[PDB]
Amino acid sequence: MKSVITTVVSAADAAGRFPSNSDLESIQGNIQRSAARLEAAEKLAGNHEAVVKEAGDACFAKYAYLKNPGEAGENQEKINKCYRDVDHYMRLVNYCLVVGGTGPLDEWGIAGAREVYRTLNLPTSAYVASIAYTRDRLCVPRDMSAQAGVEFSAYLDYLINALS
Amino acid sequence: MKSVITTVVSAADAAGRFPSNSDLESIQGNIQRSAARLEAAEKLAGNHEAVVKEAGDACFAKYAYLKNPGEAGENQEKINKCYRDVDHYMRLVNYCLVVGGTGPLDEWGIAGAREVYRTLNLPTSAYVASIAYTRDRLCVPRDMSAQAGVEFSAYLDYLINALS
Amino acid sequence: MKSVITTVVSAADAAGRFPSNSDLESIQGNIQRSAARLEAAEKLAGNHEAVVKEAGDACFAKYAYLKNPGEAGENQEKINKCYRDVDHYMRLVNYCLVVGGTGPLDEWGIAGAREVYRTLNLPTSAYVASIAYTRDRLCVPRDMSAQAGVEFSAYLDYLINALS
Amino acid sequence: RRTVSFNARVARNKSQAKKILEKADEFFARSVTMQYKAFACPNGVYDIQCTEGTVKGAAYEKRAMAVSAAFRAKQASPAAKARALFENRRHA
Amino acid sequence: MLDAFSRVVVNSDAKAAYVGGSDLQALKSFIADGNKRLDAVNSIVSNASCMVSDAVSGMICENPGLISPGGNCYTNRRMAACLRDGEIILRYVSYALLAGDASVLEDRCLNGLKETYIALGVPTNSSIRAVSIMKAQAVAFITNTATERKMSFAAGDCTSLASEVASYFDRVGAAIS
Amino acid sequence: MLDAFSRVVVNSDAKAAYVGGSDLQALKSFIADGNKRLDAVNSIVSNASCMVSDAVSGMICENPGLISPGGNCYTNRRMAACLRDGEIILRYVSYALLAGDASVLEDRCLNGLKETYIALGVPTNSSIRAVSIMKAQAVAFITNTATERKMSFAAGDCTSLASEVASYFDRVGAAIS
Amino acid sequence: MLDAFSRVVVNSDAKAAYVGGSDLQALKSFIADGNKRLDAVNSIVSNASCMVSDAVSGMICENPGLISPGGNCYTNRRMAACLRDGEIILRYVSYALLAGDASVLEDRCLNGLKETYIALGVPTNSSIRAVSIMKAQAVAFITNTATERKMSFAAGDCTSLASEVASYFDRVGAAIS
Amino acid sequence: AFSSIQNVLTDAPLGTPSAMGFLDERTEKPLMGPSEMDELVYAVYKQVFGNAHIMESERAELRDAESLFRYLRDVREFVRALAKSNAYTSRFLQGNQQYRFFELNFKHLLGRGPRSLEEMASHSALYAEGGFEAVIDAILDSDEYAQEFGSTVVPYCRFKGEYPTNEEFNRMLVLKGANSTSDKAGKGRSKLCYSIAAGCSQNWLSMSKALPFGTEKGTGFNLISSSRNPAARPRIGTKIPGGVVFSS
Ligand SMILES: *C(=C)C1=C(C)[C@@H](Cc2[nH]c(/C=C3N=C(/C=C4\NC(=O)[C@H](C)[C@H]4[C@@H](*)C)C(C)=C\3CCC(=O)O)c(CCC(=O)O)c2C)NC1=O
Ligand SMILES: *[C@@H](C)[C@H]1/C(=C/C2=NC(=C\c3[nH]c(C[C@H]4NC(=O)C(C=C)=C4C)c(C)c3CCC(=O)O)/C(CCC(=O)O)=C2C)NC(=O)[C@@H]1C
Ligand SMILES: *[C@@H](C)[C@H]1/C(=C/C2=NC(=C\c3[nH]c(C[C@H]4NC(=O)C(C=C)=C4C)c(C)c3CCC(=O)O)/C(CCC(=O)O)=C2C)NC(=O)[C@@H]1C
Ligand SMILES: *[C@@H](C)[C@H]1/C(=C/C2=NC(=C\c3[nH]c(C[C@H]4NC(=O)C(C=C)=C4C)c(C)c3CCC(=O)O)/C(CCC(=O)O)=C2C)NC(=O)[C@@H]1C
Ligand SMILES: *[C@H](C)[C@H]1/C(=C/C2=NC(=C\c3[nH]c(C[C@H]4NC(=O)C(C=C)=C4C)c(C)c3CCC(=O)O)/C(CCC(=O)O)=C2C)NC(=O)[C@@H]1C
Ligand SMILES: *[C@H](C)[C@H]1/C(=C/C2=NC(=C\c3[nH]c(C[C@H]4NC(=O)C(C=C)=C4C)c(C)c3CCC(=O)O)/C(CCC(=O)O)=C2C)NC(=O)[C@@H]1C
Ligand SMILES: *[C@H](C)[C@H]1/C(=C/C2=NC(=C\c3[nH]c(C[C@H]4NC(=O)C(C=C)=C4C)c(C)c3CCC(=O)O)/C(CCC(=O)O)=C2C)NC(=O)[C@@H]1C
Ligand SMILES: *[C@H](C)[C@H]1/C(=C/C2=NC(=C\c3[nH]c(C[C@H]4NC(=O)C(C=C)=C4C)c(C)c3CCC(=O)O)/C(CCC(=O)O)=C2C)NC(=O)[C@@H]1C
Ligand SMILES: *[C@H](C)[C@H]1/C(=C/C2=NC(=C\c3[nH]c(C[C@H]4NC(=O)C(C=C)=C4C)c(C)c3CCC(=O)O)/C(CCC(=O)O)=C2C)NC(=O)[C@@H]1C
Ligand SMILES: C=CC1=C(C)[C@@H](Cc2[nH]c(/C=C3N=C(/C=C4\NC(=O)[C@H](C)[C@H]4CC)C(C)=C\3CCC(=O)O)c(CCC(=O)O)c2C)NC1=O
Ligand SMILES: C=CC1=C(C)[C@@H](Cc2[nH]c(/C=C3N=C(/C=C4\NC(=O)[C@H](C)[C@H]4CC)C(C)=C\3CCC(=O)O)c(CCC(=O)O)c2C)NC1=O
Ligand SMILES: C=CC1=C(C)[C@@H](Cc2[nH]c(/C=C3N=C(/C=C4\NC(=O)[C@H](C)[C@H]4CC)C(C)=C\3CCC(=O)O)c(CCC(=O)O)c2C)NC1=O
Ligand SMILES: C=CC1=C(C)[C@@H](Cc2[nH]c(/C=C3N=C(/C=C4\NC(=O)[C@H](C)[C@H]4CC)C(C)=C\3CCC(=O)O)c(CCC(=O)O)c2C)NC1=O
Ligand SMILES: C=CC1=C(C)[C@@H](Cc2[nH]c(/C=C3N=C(/C=C4\NC(=O)[C@H](C)[C@H]4CC)C(C)=C\3CCC(=O)O)c(CCC(=O)O)c2C)NC1=O
Repeated sequence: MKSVITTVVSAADAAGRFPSNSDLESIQGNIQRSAARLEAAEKLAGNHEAVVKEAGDACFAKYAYLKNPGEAGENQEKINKCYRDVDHYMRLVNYCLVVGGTGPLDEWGIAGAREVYRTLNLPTSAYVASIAYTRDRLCVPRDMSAQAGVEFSAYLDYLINALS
Repeated sequence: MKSVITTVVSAADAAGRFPSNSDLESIQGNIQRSAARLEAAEKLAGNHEAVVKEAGDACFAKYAYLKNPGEAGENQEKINKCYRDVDHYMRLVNYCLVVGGTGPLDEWGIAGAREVYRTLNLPTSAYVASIAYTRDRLCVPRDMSAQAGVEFSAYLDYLINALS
Repeated sequence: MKSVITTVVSAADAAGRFPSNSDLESIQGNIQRSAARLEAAEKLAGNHEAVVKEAGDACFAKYAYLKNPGEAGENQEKINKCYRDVDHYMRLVNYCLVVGGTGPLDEWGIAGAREVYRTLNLPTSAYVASIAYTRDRLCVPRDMSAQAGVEFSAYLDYLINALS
Repeated sequence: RRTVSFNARVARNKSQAKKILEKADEFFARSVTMQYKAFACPNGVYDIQCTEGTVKGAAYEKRAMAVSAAFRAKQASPAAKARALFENRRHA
Repeated sequence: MLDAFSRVVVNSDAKAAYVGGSDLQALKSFIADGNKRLDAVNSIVSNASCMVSDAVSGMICENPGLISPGGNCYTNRRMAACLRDGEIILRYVSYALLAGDASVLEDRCLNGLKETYIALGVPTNSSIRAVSIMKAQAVAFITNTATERKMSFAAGDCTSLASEVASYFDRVGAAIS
Repeated sequence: MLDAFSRVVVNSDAKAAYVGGSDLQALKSFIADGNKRLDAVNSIVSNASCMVSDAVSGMICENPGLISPGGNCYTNRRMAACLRDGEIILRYVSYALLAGDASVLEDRCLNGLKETYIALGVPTNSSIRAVSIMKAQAVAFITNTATERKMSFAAGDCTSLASEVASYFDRVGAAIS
Repeated sequence: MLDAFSRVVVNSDAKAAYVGGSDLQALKSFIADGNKRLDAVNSIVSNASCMVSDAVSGMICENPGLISPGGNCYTNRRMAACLRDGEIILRYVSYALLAGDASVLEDRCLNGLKETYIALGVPTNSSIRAVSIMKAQAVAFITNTATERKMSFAAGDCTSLASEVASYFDRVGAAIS
Repeated sequence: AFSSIQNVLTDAPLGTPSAMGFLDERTEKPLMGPSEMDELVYAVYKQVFGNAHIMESERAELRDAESLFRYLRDVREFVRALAKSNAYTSRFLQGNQQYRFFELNFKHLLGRGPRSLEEMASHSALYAEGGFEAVIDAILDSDEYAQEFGSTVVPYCRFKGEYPTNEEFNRMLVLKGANSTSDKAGKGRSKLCYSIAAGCSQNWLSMSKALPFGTEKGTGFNLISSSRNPAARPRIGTKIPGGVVFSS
């Protein structure tokens, strides 16, 4: 799993080395950001079913043709499965804020997803139009902290660059 | 040159990735533990003549047999090469406290030293006794700060361990 | 180039062997079949601008959202690039009838297909909306022979299988 | 990484040859158990001896009791494993 | 590779000198505004998917004979390998903005590149234009003067960080010239 | 290869639970003693070449037939390999103490160690002792109650972290048994 | 590779001759003095660790800029590589003295050595000086005229083995110059 | 066998966690999992293919050898399956000469260059008796591959210090180039071919482009010629007390 602790003890194991002073300096940076990247994950646990309900009904605002037959969401059980695959990502954005790295994003929600979304004829560019709706609707000075904004928006921007 | 920056991007290059949001936390620990390892380094720079004069004759007060015919310090340039080789070592201890990792020690002082000192009959226990003399010469409110003595006496017994 | 002459002499060169009777029995298939697939090579090279005028707008008569601003064909000059890019596929489906294989289709049109359409956000399931119209406009008696309609509709669905 | 503990393609030989001295020993077991049942009921008429069930559909109830009482022969200690080998040999 | 602290060490080891009190006012003033190095390398790699795409697509619109047959990014296998070469160039610049020194850019990227771009027929006069488009886009992300994507920052300047990275894009832009 | 932050999320993907306010108190009680953990890890790795060499030689003086002919630590080739082995075990437990999770020790070191020693004849009755020597020497260097080398610390309580690194030596002595 | 008997039969193979009694009187004296060839090479391999370290440190003595900052015997990293290299050179000239033909020194050790040294930066004038000290201390052990370390031989001249091995040490200087 | 460049100035070699998972009763390996599994696959694709930069529809034909690599975690079996692929013979066999194909097998699968003409001609003796798969499996099932890599690590370019010929280090430095080089830039023709068959050596600037950072890459060149004259007999004399002795 990609974290900030798993890098410095796999780089120590690969050279056969004890954990020296530069490794323990990097754990000290995990204590600094843990007041912001953990506080944003606390906000994305109870208000999660109102940002996932802001996104997908404005995903269909720019993408009107996905309610047409022959495209993806032509019946109601697929739109309710379209609201599942964004609750599957905001649960994974919530996990990688907690562990610090990009581990739950890249090895669960990203790996393999180029080939399922190719074969099953789902457009990736409506996920990009829906994850980025949670970016610009997010403002800092009412909802969350200052450095909780720049950690949450940097993790929405990671899988935007992975899906594109 | 194992540093904190030269390990998190030698792992970002080994998987072909960008600067991750993991690795922007590992330089946030470089901001926190700098002010104990810079202030331990600057104390060593204005006091270095006095600490290697005391460390070098801790070898020769202990080991009087080194002036025998055929031993390590048998003439005056060998005594001058003994005090050079402990002036070199604590210069690298001053370098490791700047870059924050053990990089300048194990590139310039430790790698080769098992093979160099065996061939020239220079004893390892006399090199250890000079460096272990100044490890417990450190007086934690008097000489430097409390946490600044932790950084300075981390690279010292890293060198005592790797030599022994 | 993957065709029947090169595949039997690449495998002969991989084993260090002379061309024996296995190889010569396969180029006899390049005499009995090669009379039929030049009937679609001669048909396509004099007709193609009347094809790609009519093939390309059936994508837009299936997907009219591409001319909206923010999408690909939002101006007239990228409709011309859309009509150009399908004539590359029509010139490469002409070229693969001549050598009788998938040889200049994959290394000139299909290698690098998923990469350059995802960065540019040209959706790959609307490239197949033109060529499935072309596959259903190929009528059996009037356009070409019955065996020529087989080989023309055996390279069209190599491409729409590799585009999904 | 040295010292021939590290090896490959004999490593998939041994997992596909310890079974060849094992499942060609249960072909010995499945057809020497059959050998004395070819003398117990040696014709189509069954004996008084070969009765499993008497009542109640209790043949399933012993089938639940047969397959987990011989599960408790491989579920045995290595001191108890070697007692089953050096002294059942001497009875044979 | 050497970062910005290990550059100062290998200068002083040439003198065999201890790192004194005069060089440490350039390294305490590295870490003083050293939040801003982390607070601006984040605003390259967040937009780095769009940055490589707008780089080479503007390389087409000023040299339109690249997509002619005979041109280098003509077909689909060559347009994909041109797109990932802007990814590798942008990756080793963003290492060097994180490190403070161009040591990892010059040894692991630029060593032997113009030697091999003439060996593959890559037209380097239009590959320079590929670099310098995304040079202009990166220094307006750091300055926060872009039209779209107004990323919220803290108030001050990154006028020296915008020019340190413009020196890094001119190192690759002079290497393949 | 999971650390202690990556244990609470792999207990929560089974429920597909949004990790919120319930289990985040257990990770805020990780970064409370984070500097207490870092002060505890540094004390082992500063004494690690002495911790091994006192342990392996104490195994000889508690079991003097090991250096008889036919013994397992008889010759110089065998004696170097046991010192090599205990330097790996003390390295992997110190990886586990820093991460706070035994999934760096159990996979990279303990997978297949029981079958290797019986294939080489390495007796487990002495290696349960020589692992348990440096188990008791590890809690001396954490709780500062060692006879020599009183290291410099801050005044508080560390008897939870000394018992937590006792449990990693219980994971060693279970697996090699 | 060849030895002193194989060198004769490749000379006769150019003329398709037979190695007869005219050509055999050089080979009948190679076996006649063949005890002294063996008696001379354990005069060298018995003193080979003292011979390398005296020759390398005797080159530092006449050139102290090799151990200043910027010398190519500066750190422990570079000094152990210089000590390894002079042991390799002394190993291959003990093979060549044993065979009686400098084939194996010339293709394995010396072929391509000049290009390694002008790519790594090794000074070749001082490298010739370390070989020329260990040439001079190799003729002292063979003729038993060393100032310490008298070895126990039998009486006679070994003056043609001492100049045969001096020509093997001269090929090392001619190949890196 | 000290080698002052290897774990000092380069990185550490990548690979699987241990070789003790083969002897385990209930596993096959310390199981990595798909974050620390696929970044091992990134270093096998970078090493076996050079920096070829295979596309998504060229990686789609290697799905069967990856899916076996995450079940048997043997690295020797993954390298063997990738060298019999179409993507290995369409890059290194199809448009190249015979000693160009042979000199890249020493680069991609051993991390060294060939030491001899006799070692090189025996690789073409195996081409006559089984084609190119007899060359590839004889490298992989050799003793030199076993006692340097095993099943555990990727076959990397190793600075040994104690090379069996000095010329072996030279051909290793020409074959392995700098970073961001590949194996297609010379148009099919072998780099080391003239120097193997004649017994000469390489060019100093081509070797010193590939040395690691911190190794004085290129100094030491006198401004006269870069190789040796085999026909020259110099006079090298030593001073004794009386005169100068030319022990030639
Ligand atoms: C052989 C006759 C023989 C031994 C060798 C020795 C082995 C042994 N040692 C201990 C106790 C300790 N080891 C410690 C570690 C060190 N001692 C030091 O002074 C330095 C700092 C460091 C490395 C050399 C320490 C501090 C102790 C004392 C107890 C403690 O941990 O504080 C034991 C006891 C283990 C136990 O029974 O709990 C043994 C067996 N003893 C021998 O008999
Ligand atoms: C319209 C029906 C499509 C659509 C088309 C667009 N394609 C654009 C650019 C483009 N197309 C190709 C592939 C083409 N070139 C080749 O050489 C070969 C094979 C031999 C093929 C198939 C490339 C490489 C490019 C980019 C380079 C270029 O423009 O020349 C395009 C312009 C996008 C841009 O600005 O780059 C459009 C609009 N887009 C659609 O949405 C529908 C499906
Ligand atoms: C190891 C000590 C051997 C041994 C070796 C011999 N050395 C011989 C000659 C010799 N040694 C040196 C180096 C020495 N001189 C210096 O000025 C310095 C320091 C700067 C050192 C270390 C030199 C220069 C020479 C002479 C070579 C020359 O003239 O060019 C030697 C020759 C005869 C002799 O002097 O004994 C031998 C045998 N001597 C020993 O007995 C132990 C076994
Ligand atoms: C010149 C280097 C010496 C010196 C040399 C002589 N050595 C003579 C004979 C000799 N040396 C050995 C030992 C040698 N032969 C072996 O087979 C082996 C190892 C397997 C070794 C080390 C032997 C056995 C002999 C032969 C005499 C005997 O058997 O006792 C020798 C006599 C001439 C000859 O018979 O070849 C000479 C002159 N003596 C010197 O004064 C210089 C310093
Ligand atoms: C004093 C504590 C010792 C002692 C030491 C001697 N050291 C001798 C040489 C020496 N020291 C080093 C390591 C040093 N050089 C470096 O460049 C660096 C790092 C930048 C370090 C730490 C080396 C490599 C050498 C050998 C080369 C040289 O002469 O400079 C030395 C002379 C060796 C000889 O006798 O031939 C001595 C005597 N002497 C003592 O008594 C205690 C053990
Ligand atoms: C030491 C306190 C023991 C002891 C140890 C011996 N081990 C020997 C060989 C050996 N040990 C291991 C396991 C080691 N390697 C690893 O990679 C890891 C963890 C990841 C560990 C713990 C292996 C794989 C091997 C085989 C490789 C080799 O032989 O070098 C050994 C030598 C056996 C021999 O010479 O045949 C010894 C003596 N023996 C003892 O008495 C104490 C209890
Ligand atoms: C238990 C083992 C000890 C004890 C431990 C405490 N240590 C405390 C604080 C502390 N330790 C360090 C250095 C540590 N942090 C780092 O970032 C690095 C290396 C990169 C290391 C080695 C620091 C910075 C601190 C914080 C205090 C300060 O800044 O001065 C501590 C205080 C609470 C805490 O912050 O953890 C305790 C209780 N004290 C004991 O009673 C036993 C013997
Ligand atoms: C010492 C007398 C010299 C000197 C030597 C250095 N050599 C360095 C590296 C090196 N040397 C060789 C040649 C050697 N190895 C062989 O295998 C054979 C023949 C069988 C020979 C003669 C090689 C191949 C290498 C590079 C391989 C490696 O070490 O990994 C070296 C290191 C340079 C550096 O750190 O950048 C040094 C210092 N240098 C001197 O100044 C004296 C004169
Ligand atoms: C989908 C229909 C199934 C399912 C499939 C999974 N298979 C997984 C791994 C896997 N599959 C195979 C068989 C296939 N791959 C080959 O290379 C060959 C022979 C050429 C065949 C027939 C193998 C050998 C493997 C192991 C290699 C690997 O680990 O990928 C798999 C992943 C499990 C894992 O990561 O351990 C899945 C999910 N599973 C299902 O539930 C549906 C029914
Ligand atoms: C953690 C994830 C998370 C988000 C992405 C946002 C998203 C978000 N916005 C609103 C809802 C709102 N949010 C705002 C705030 C603003 N509108 C603006 O244009 C200003 C820039 C900004 C002031 C800071 C306002 C004014 C509303 C009410 C109007 C609306 O429906 O948007 C709500 C409904 C409940 C609530 O008000 O919190 C949610 C979930 N909030 C979150 O909790
Ligand atoms: C760069 C790092 C650095 C160090 C590690 C120290 C090392 C050091 N200590 C002392 C010197 C001293 N240090 C002390 C202090 C103490 N002695 C004890 O017995 C107690 C343990 C402790 C009190 C807490 C005393 C009393 C002296 C004088 C005794 C002496 O001459 O060593 C001296 C001689 C100069 C002087 O007298 O001040 C030096 C160089 N100084 C440094 O500049
Ligand atoms: C021939 C066809 C053609 C194109 C494809 C575009 C390509 C293009 N875009 C920009 C210009 C730009 N590109 C970006 C980058 C971005 N902008 C955003 O809104 C995103 C956040 C991000 C990725 C898409 C920005 C911000 C500018 C404006 C200049 C700047 O602010 O740096 C430039 C100017 C670079 C320069 O001056 O050298 C060019 C050539 N222009 C063309 O003429
Ligand atoms: C782990 C990831 C990680 C980050 C992303 C950064 C996040 C970050 N940036 C800044 C802080 C800052 N960032 C800026 C930067 C700017 N303001 C502007 O108006 C300019 C446009 C732009 C220049 C590029 C400035 C000026 C400060 C405050 C001064 C300073 O301390 O540098 C701060 C300090 C808080 C503050 O001072 O307000 C933090 C934590 N740090 C991290 O550890
Ligand atoms: C780490 C260092 C490093 C790099 C910098 C890149 C450099 C690089 N690019 C290419 C390969 C290529 N590079 C380009 C690039 C371009 N052509 C153009 O028209 C544009 C001007 C320009 C970029 C947009 C193209 C088109 C190819 C493909 C050539 C081919 O297919 O043979 C190759 C050959 C790879 C191979 O196929 O084997 C290499 C090494 N790769 C690296 O490994």
